[PDB]
Amino acid sequence: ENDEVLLAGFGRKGKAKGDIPGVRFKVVKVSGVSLLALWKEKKEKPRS
Amino acid sequence: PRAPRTYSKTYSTPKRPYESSRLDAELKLAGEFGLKNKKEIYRISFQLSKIRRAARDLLTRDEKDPKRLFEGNALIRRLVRVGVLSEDKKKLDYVLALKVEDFLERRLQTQVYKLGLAKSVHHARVLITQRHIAVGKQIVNIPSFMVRLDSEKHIDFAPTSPFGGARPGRVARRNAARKAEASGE
Amino acid sequence: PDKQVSKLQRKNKAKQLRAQRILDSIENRKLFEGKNGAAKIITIVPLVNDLDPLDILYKLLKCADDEGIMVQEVDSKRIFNVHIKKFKSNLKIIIPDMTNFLNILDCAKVADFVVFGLSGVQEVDEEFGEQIIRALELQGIASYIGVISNLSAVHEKEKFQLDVKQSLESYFKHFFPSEERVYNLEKNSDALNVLRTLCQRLPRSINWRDNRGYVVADFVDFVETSPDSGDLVIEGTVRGIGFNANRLVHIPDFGDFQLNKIEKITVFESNMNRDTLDEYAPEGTEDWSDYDEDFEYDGLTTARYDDHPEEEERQLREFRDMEKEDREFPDEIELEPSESAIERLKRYRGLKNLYNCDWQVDEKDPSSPAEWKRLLRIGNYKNTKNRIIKETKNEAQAIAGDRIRMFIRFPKFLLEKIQDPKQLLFAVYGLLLHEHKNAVVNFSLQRWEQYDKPVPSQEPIVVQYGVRRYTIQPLFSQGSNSPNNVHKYERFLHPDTVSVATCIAPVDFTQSPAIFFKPSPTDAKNIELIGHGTFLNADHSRILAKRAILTGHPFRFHKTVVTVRYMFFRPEDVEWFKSIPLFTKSGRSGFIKESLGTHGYFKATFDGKLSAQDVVAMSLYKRMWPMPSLPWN
RNA sequence: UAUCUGGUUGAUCCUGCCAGUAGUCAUAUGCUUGUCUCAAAGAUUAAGCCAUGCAUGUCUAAGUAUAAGCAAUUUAUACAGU
RNA sequence: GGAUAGUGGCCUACCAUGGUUUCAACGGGUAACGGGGAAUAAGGGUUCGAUUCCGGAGAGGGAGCCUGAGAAACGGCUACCACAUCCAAGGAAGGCAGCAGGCGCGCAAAUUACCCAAUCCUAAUUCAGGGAGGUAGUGACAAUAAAUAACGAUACAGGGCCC
RNA sequence: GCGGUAAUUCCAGCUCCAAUAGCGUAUAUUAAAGUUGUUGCAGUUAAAAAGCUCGUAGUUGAACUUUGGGCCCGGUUGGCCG
RNA sequence: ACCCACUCGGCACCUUACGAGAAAUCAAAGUCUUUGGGUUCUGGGGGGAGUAUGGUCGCAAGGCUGAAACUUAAAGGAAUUG
RNA sequence: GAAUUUGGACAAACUUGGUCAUUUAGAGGAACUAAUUUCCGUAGGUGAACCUGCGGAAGGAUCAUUA
Repeated sequence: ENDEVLLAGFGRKGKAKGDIPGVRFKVVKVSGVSLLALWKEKKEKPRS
Repeated sequence: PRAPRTYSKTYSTPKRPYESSRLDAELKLAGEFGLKNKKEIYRISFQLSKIRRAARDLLTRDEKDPKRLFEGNALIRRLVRVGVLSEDKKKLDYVLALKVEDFLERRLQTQVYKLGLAKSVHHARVLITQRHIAVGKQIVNIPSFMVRLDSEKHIDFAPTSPFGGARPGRVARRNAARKAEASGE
Repeated sequence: PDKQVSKLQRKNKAKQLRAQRILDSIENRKLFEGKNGAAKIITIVPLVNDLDPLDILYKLLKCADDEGIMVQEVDSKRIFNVHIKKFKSNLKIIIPDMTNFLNILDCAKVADFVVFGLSGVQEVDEEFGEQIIRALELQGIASYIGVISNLSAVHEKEKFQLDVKQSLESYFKHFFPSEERVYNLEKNSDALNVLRTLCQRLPRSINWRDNRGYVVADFVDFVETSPDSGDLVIEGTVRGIGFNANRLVHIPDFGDFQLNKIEKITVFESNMNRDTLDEYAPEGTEDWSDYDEDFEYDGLTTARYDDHPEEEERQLREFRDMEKEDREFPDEIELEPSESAIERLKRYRGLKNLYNCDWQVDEKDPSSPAEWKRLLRIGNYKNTKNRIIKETKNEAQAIAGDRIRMFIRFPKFLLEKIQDPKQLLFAVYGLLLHEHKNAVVNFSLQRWEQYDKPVPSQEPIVVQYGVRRYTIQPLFSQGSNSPNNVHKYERFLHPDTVSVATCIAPVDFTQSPAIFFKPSPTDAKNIELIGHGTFLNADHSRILAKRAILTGHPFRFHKTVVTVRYMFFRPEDVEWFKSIPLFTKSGRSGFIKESLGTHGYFKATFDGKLSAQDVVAMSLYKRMWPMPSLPWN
């Protein structure tokens, strides 16, 4: 909670990735540290 | 601020990306002509696309017309001097019938193999990008050269850069000195 | 009714939304700006053993063009109330010692910037320096700036001097990649940008750190008013959300305290409503909260079902062995056939499924702590802490950026650990309403990056959540979301996937990050770090179930189904454990039936098809109970 | 450089849209990143506020010099080079 | 008639009742400076153009004006409004949408560097000056070319097949 | 859509592909789109013919007015003629 | 008044399938990819909704005009089959 | 030839009213979400899928008899 996420849409102009009822944006970067790289363990995420 | 430098990209990506004919048919070209990317084929498709466009517009024009005669003869003559088009087919109806193996016939990478003393078509390319081969007074280190059919009687090893003379290099220096001389103490 | 609301040009008049934001942007920056009511806090940490970071302040204050180079002599102060003329800012620069690792972690637990020294010559210390970056980085950094400071950034290398910059930028991004470049302090405007960035960039907030008022003490003194206790005098700048007299207050390595009065530089004492230095104790308020659930020895059948130095290293090899086998066959207790499996399994309760069944929350336990009723019960934890922070806003007498002489009730027992506030950092953290008193909490452990040694489930681990630090023998469980909130106990801890600890400790109301470690007094720096994690919530109803699996073999098939080899020993083992169903490894269910036991054999019944040279396993579940905890100083 | 392929049904032929595909001197972002030639770069939100420094000065044989300036005085206390 | 450098409702006096419109007036909106252009390539179009050139407009917001051939000039002034600076409190002082920097803002953009050597511009002028301009720094905005391996021997399986 | 359990789709390990110092995602836009239609749509039944007629602007609106024949001049193309 | 032949206009049947069409079917729904006689109106996936709001006409009931945020992977047409 | 000074156009701007739209703390309210025969038009009626009156359509399943 109370972090700094960067959003972008899914790729449908809004609505869904699939079954998801009313969620349209995915998170790309937390705290400037790029969820792809964290998920692949390439950087680290400092707190705030 | 000074005039903008004009620039324009060369290759043209294909429209259908996974097409089982094209993916395989390109790679035979990659084999025989020794190209590092499919982009190196695409550039040739683009050059051919501009000659087929420029030729295709002139066929909508009439014979005995100065634009077709002039721009036509300049097109044809420019393709004859690079050896893509053969000699008997100076018609401009034929320059649509060209294909990619005619431009790739004339890369210097293959001109060195077809020429002789480069045994392979990969060994030829390595001879190019490693500064060995030349065209004339000039060294060429870039494969996609389009040898212009008058320069075929001039391609050789360079004056410098062994295989051509005056030095053995690096590795023959370390052998002949720092092993064979190293037998002397 | 009227709903045109279209075709407007006064949209430009929605610049008033741009004036509210600029107005709040200035109202952010009243606190840090001026020679009056302002201070920044800066810490210089060398990530090598080298450098002696005095010189970092030397290189960094050449670009003040002032007389602030007169302070920072060979005279050792370590906290500097430096004002800079050139940026109208006043800084509190701290350097902690390189020996005390906890000094380092408790420094940036106060700071606003953490300037990291690096080196061109000597590599970053793997076992000390990297651990500094990780540990600060997991406790929460306000802000952070990189620095190369070696002369041998040039003096080694006329070999196109920069390229070490790619190694240290590239190295330095791998922890926190919000930093593009690492600044050199051996050139002018580079050092200037460091100084600018210290002076006028805002530091971000840390939520637990700013939802509690806190000061940095500039002067400490003690006043006798009692013959053992007394009063303190602590002068400093309030930077958190603030203070009220009725709260407690906390000091690291001293514990919780209760302040008496607060001077403002209007004075408030502390009236009736102040809280105390206990848990929710009261020694007769337990048995007003009466309970029911009894698992007696009534019924000699019918288990509870409700039908539907080198010796410690040998202990380390024992822990590695028990976790090694406890990986492969988990929860599989191996019965001694000589001894009766009834006395061992008296308190256990068998279940169809953990997730589906329901326990009444406690029981007539008596292996619980008797202080179970001496615990604060919480409703919705979200609807607790937003309310408490709401009362902290509305009742904060001390606005931040105010100078306060502070009056703390304090024993003369504890003056002998006090140092002067120059060579170290006596700094005082406020608390909230119920943040002193005990309830059942939950953390969320995850292992450290290098770490691979096994961690058993009730060995003691020091937990630093927020500021306070306790000695905790935890209770581990995997994270899952059962509706009954009943989860499977772990006997050891997983290789990677984030689990949940559980213990009794007093509550946090801010969900601070936590670092988990054991003290390593014989070893290197004073701690072997184990893990990091986050205070999840305070749940008393988090029921961990100890799983014990009894395992048997079949002998002869095709008849009913199956018999028993190793499962049981006596026909006494029938009556307890044969209303409880039974599972197998993509197979059948339920109801072993009696036979002989005189050698060993119990002719089972089942529901399904496949049986071969296989195993057969049942289960019994027991609640685990939390252990109470102590502080660590 | 004049191309379509999946989704509605028990199966069909359709209207039909959804999704896929390719370009973008259209920006952003993520991960990587060795060579050369070339090169944009606070436009979008905020024509919002600005610390400091700098961006507009100018002389010939040829407007006016008693500088109490400098040089050799040197053709000359009428001046007379700079 | 006045006024203007000058035609002109540009303005005053008197007089007349006209002028534009569904071939779309007028009003509203534009996340609209206009073009030359750009992207997409069967043809025909659609979408974009703040941005290297030309043209306009503005220098915090409006207004006024001096001086000059040329300014409604802001690296000129005057007042008011909104901001904001030093002050000994009497007063004094200012406008980066030049360049480099900041701070906010944001999804989003670099150096408080070197130099007049080119390009050209200004003056009494080959000489002085010019963040106009150039050079370097940063820069995966976009483009072009293109390294990360080439060849032998021996031996096993071949596909050939040398005569 | 794959996986209520012998996972072609989840998790890894090999192996393979595609592009290649580049590649991937968001957003916009163009193509694909003959789903904007002038070229070029569709209106019985799938969305669509206005309840009918009159009627101004608009758009469109039958045919017809010296045709043919001589007569040289007169540049090109093509050829045995070369 | 019939009966026969012929013709002009009208309401329809019926038959081919020449063409059309997705098909049922159609002398027009034909002469439209061999894609242009003249002209008016309407539609551009389905719900949200003929609702909200604004005018406007009506004594009233109401009629005319008529969105969007939003949500959705179908909704729909013709025809065959146990 | 300075301060000052009458009238004039150019006029920034101020103060009051009314009026409109918009941010803004905002005491409160109001609600808000989560633990079968087919029709059309129209009029009236019932807790409700609905029923009834008038006119209209099939978007609905013509065998026999006319020598």
